[PDB]
Amino acid sequence: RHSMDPATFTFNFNNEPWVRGRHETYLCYEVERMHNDTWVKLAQRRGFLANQAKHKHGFLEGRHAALCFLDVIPFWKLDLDQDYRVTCFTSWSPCFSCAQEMAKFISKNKHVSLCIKTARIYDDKGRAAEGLRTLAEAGAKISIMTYSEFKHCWDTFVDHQGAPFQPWDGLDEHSQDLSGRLRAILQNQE
DNA sequence: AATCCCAAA
Ligand SMILES: [Zn+2]
Repeated sequence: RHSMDPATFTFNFNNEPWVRGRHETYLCYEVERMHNDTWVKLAQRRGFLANQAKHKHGFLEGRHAALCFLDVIPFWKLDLDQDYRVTCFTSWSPCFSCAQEMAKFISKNKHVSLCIKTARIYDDKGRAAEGLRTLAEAGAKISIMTYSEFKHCWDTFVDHQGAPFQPWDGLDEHSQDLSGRLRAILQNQE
């Protein structure tokens, strides 16, 4: 569908750090090109997707959202001569294995600056922290989604039918708590 | 300390 279901958005992008029940991953993405020394939004290079769930017919092994995203980039046929900025708004941050695959991609495509903005930090059974450091080392800009970024995704990716963004309880405090943990992860303190 | 986990009951 063209726009995300609002209940799906609200459920999946809730940023209570230790909340239960989020066993899917959603990813919104947008692309900019550097032109006349400023980033310009590519209107048709944006969208959203979810993970291919384990046991889904036609993909019984599943496919994480980040991988599904890297899968669409070649079809953009990005000019190998231009600089691009690709921003992903992820409900869960990348697992170790998908962090490594994203790090390989930006190592191989130096004309792409990747920004990952995540609602929640995915622990990956203690393995994600080193994955995120490795992704940052490769040049990705990783941050915790804030109020204005949730609102941006509501306004521009969600099928809101005119309804304004309604922040959930604790959004800012959750964002700030996650930002401290992300900094600790990226500084190798966690 | 552990919480939490692109599910599994
Ligand atoms: Zn993954």
